[PDB]
Amino acid sequence: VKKNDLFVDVSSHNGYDITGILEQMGTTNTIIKISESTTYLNPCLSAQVEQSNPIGFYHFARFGGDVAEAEREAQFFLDNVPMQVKYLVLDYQDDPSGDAQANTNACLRFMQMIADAGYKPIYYSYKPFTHDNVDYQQILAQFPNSLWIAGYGLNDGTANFEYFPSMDGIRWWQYSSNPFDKNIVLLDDEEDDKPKTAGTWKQDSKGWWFRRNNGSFPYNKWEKIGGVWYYFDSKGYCLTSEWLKDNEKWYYLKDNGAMATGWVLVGSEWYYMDDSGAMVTGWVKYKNNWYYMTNERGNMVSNEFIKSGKGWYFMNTNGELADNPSFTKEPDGLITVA
Repeated sequence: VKKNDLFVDVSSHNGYDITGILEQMGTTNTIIKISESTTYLNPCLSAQVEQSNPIGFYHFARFGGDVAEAEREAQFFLDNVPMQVKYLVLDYQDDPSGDAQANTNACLRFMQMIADAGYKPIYYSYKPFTHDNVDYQQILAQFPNSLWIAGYGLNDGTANFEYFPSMDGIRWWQYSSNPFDKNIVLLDDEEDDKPKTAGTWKQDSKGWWFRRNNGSFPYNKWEKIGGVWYYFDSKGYCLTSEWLKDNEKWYYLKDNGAMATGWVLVGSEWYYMDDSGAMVTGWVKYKNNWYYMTNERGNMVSNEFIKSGKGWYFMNTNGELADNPSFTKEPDGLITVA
């Protein structure tokens, strides 16, 4: 998954049919509960897996500050993972011991067992619980960017960045439980596959071209090189800092030639590209600010509305803000956080 992707988490609380909540959310990405303690299994696991695309599984911790109990819980969890996924989650939100270091050590032992078994461990909780009951900096020191943090705000079912939990190392954010658990991704998945560059980049007077191993070079085409998409013009030079229209969609090649995905700064304006590089039009939010972007006839426009107080103010061409808010009721557009 990538920045701003969505996923839902489920347990027996969601039943044997989750197709409705997946349709409502607009994704099949799930993290599904397997286990709790050393004896309880979510009986909906098989049904929930069949109906979705799991990106991970979770375990509801009951071990408190007991490291030996933590090892047993982790093994029970591991023994019941039904399919390969990148992530296994430690859900630590109840029954803490009175000793925060013991709780931390137990969580680290659990997460280490996950890592040793060949998965990426994740620590899930909410902010005040973590602050009172563990030392999360010790968790991050052993497992970087491993947090999945819940913070729902007013819990109205949308992601409201004003209530974004402020913690280091957050990978995912559970932004609502209304009416089911909703999540948004803050960091792309780590890529542990070092891409290969099948040739050598050459710079001449005109620009950069790519000499493939066979001595040829890409021209009039997209080509992926060392994991990154580039577009090469008719003479074999990769485009840099340029808009490109391909099959009725708009792409932006960055100053280093790489195809932009996600938010990209073009001059002084912000545009948003999906994960396939294609520009997204209409309303898109970044953190607290709203943008209405269009590309009618290749006229690229990014209308910026800066939040201040309970209003959003249009920023004019001179960088000047309206005296009074343009709107106070937010548009129902695409919400991003990274």
